[PDB]
Amino acid sequence: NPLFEKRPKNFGIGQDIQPKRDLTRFVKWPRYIRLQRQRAILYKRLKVPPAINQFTQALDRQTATQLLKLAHKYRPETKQEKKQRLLARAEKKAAGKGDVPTKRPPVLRAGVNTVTTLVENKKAQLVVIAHDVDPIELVVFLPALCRKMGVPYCIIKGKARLGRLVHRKTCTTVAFTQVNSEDKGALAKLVEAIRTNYNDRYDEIRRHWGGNVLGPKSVARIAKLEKAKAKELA
Amino acid sequence: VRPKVLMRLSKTKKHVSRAYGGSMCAKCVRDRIKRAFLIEEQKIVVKVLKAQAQSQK
Amino acid sequence: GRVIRGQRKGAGSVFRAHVKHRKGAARLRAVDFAERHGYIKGIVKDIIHDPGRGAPLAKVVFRDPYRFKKRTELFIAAEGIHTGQFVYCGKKAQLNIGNVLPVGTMPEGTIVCCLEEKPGDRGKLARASGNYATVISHNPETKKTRVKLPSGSKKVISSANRAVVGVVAGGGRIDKPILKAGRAYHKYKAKRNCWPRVRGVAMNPVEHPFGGGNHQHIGKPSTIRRDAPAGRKVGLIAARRTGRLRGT
Amino acid sequence: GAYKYIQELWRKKQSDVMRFLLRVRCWQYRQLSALHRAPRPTRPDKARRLGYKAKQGYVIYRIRVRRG
Amino acid sequence: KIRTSPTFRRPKTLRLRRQPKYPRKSAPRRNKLDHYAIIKFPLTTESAMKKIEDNNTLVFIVDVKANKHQIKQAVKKLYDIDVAKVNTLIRPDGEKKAYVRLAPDYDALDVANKIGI
RNA sequence: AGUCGGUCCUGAGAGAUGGGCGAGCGCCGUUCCGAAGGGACGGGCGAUGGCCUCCGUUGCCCUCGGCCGAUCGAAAGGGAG
RNA sequence: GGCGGGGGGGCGAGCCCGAGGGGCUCUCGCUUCUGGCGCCAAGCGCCCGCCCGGCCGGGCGCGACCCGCUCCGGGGACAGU
Ligand SMILES: [Mg+2]
Ligand SMILES: [Mg+2]
Ligand SMILES: [Mg+2]
Ligand SMILES: [Mg+2]
Ligand SMILES: [Mg+2]
Ligand SMILES: [Mg+2]
Ligand SMILES: [Mg+2]
Ligand SMILES: [Mg+2]
Ligand SMILES: [Mg+2]
Ligand SMILES: [Mg+2]
Ligand SMILES: [Mg+2]
Repeated sequence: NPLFEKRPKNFGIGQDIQPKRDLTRFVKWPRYIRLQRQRAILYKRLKVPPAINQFTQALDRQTATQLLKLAHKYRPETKQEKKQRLLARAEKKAAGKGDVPTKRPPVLRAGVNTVTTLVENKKAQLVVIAHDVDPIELVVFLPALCRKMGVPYCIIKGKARLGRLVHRKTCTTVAFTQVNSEDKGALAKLVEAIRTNYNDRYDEIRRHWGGNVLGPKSVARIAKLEKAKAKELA
Repeated sequence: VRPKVLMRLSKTKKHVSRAYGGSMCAKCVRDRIKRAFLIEEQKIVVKVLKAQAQSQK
Repeated sequence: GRVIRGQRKGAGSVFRAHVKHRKGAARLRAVDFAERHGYIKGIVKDIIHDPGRGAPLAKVVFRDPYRFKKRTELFIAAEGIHTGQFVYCGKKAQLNIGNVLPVGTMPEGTIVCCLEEKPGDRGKLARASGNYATVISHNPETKKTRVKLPSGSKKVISSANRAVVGVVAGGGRIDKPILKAGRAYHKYKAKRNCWPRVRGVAMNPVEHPFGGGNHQHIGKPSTIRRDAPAGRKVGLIAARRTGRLRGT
Repeated sequence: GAYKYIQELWRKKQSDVMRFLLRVRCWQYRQLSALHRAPRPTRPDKARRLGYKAKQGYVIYRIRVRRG
Repeated sequence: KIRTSPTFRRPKTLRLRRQPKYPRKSAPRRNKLDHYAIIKFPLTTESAMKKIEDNNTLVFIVDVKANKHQIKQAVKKLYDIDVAKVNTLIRPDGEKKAYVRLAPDYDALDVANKIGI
């Protein structure tokens, strides 16, 4: 109330000092940041071939969650219940002389070769490809192979997100092979939607030449160059 | 005396009672008073002169 | 043969610069925010003799706009400055002696010194005692600038670089005949051992390509081109003309 | 299944799909130091037919030499 | 998380105190430099008895790895006599002759009898 | 021998890691292509032990700490008595 | 260590129509008579256990505008190797 001033500093030039401002863009990062920061840029400068920008044409956010709840219930046997199954049924089949209390276990397969055999022999029905396997060689033969075989495939985001339905770090590929009773009706409701983007437009995905995008500093330079060149035209 | 001697002496045998005690030559003190006063008056005069420049112009 | 004198310079064995008592290098302010959008206030504390240089050497105080700290930097003492001047440096610095400011904001005809080759290298051209470049013939677009360096060859430089206005003090130093060997000797004793001008004729066959012979004469034509190997580029290196000058 | 396809895609190392992947990885390594650890082999076929079994004990040191 | 310093300095991360699982030489390597191997000879010469009459100053020969503190510890712990100061020299035949002046109480003559010199 | 000196400090220079080069023992190099501070007082919580009043010891957390690079280099320079 | 874009601003004449008003299109910005000082926030808007509508210590925002793909300039498919 009585005697409190306000002292306004003027933060201009050659006077009252500067504050502790943002300083995120202007900091000397270590060498491992500036590599991994320029590297994401470097895809966006060079013209990528169409065989590797199949990634970033990804399955959208609504569909993949519908696909993950589908993939959550063919989760393979973890080693605690792999332990528990073998210890259980061996005693059950010895007490009741159980010849087959198991008909067939349906599960998705994990790994590339466990997928690539099943795609070459038409043995799987939906193929889920991770986004981020950094040796990209492990990918660019898949979307032409599922094209020539006719098994529908989807490019999805998160190599760890494929790992969470397999109890492993990265998983790269999951092939839905033996569908359940209550789940084939779930499957064809998706494979319609997955052919709708990928398989039908294979002549379009064959010629996506991404990249060749400059920096917004030089892009704003050409946009200002349009204005004066439009001032030639006006 | 020598700088390493100066830990021994008392804190009257090392300075003068004035403000800017052992550092300014007592003529520069009574010139830093006159200079810091006469410039700060000119801050106020120009601020209210240029307030009047923002008034009638 | 033996290794000649001019080849022996390149190891830096006894030919390194006598560099202990030198008082610091002579550069400008590194280009920061304040100088590119305004000017900043600075006071010349005192001006010192930097031995190995005949120019006097200024020492300007400042205030750091980001940390509470005063910074002491070393300009080149251009002519006419005295201790206690308010050198005001930046882009919109008002054109006086000592106020370093870019060449695109001075008019053509401005006699400057310590201007820069390409912007942000802190002062390279026309630094020695009594030299001056003069900005002429601006280019409005394509931000460039013709400058007459103290040779006469109009270099065109990028126009974001700054030049302390005025000539370097120590103008007309060399007008004293040194006139005795000791004063020749002391000048180069503070610099470096570049003094022994022992002529290539007086020395032997081995140690210079001129020497030998029973009479002190060269015999070999002294115009040796720049297609020469090292330890052969002696005499007048690739001279496009020779003899005493005439007119220009 | 796929180690034949990795072999054949890395075989033709002059086509567009691979000449990008070779040229970026040639940029990728040159900014790193002289000797360091790639955590896992970047040609997982080619390490495997030389003796790499992907378990503990086996390290990859990506290493750089000057031509000429 | 607004980093107002234009350097990326190294983050202070956790550091563990060393905890070994097992000893690494099974036993403490005992001190072989006890209060017996320090003080070898008491000196008996002409000058080093003239010290003992008129100066209250016992004279010893001490191993060179000892110092002025351990001589004062060894002379008390063997002879029950106090030490005022020690004055050591590396003698130029190799040993460390150590002049020990005792307290003003204890007598240089009676102690000289009891060690025998 | 605390007070005589070496020790300590930097000078011209000599010298490792980072990095570069090299068939190679290694050389170049001294702030250069660098995640090169392990310290702080104070706030905070958490533990701990004394006389659990209050102190004392760490755990981590908010804040500063140009680290202008290690380290050697004078028995005539600097250096308390 | 404040870069380029987009917003802020009449204490601006700009460049025009035109009645308040319109931004067609610009200007850049809050330091020049003096050998002074300057940092570690004032002030506001808020949410807390506090005392019946009070009292003590804390937290955030704004004060210090939004977004963005290279630290900023300088070259450039040449130089170089
Ligand atoms: Mg001559
Ligand atoms: Mg001569
Ligand atoms: Mg001769
Ligand atoms: Mg010869
Ligand atoms: Mg491993
Ligand atoms: Mg004494
Ligand atoms: Mg090395
Ligand atoms: Mg070396
Ligand atoms: Mg030393
Ligand atoms: Mg001395
Ligand atoms: Mg002394």
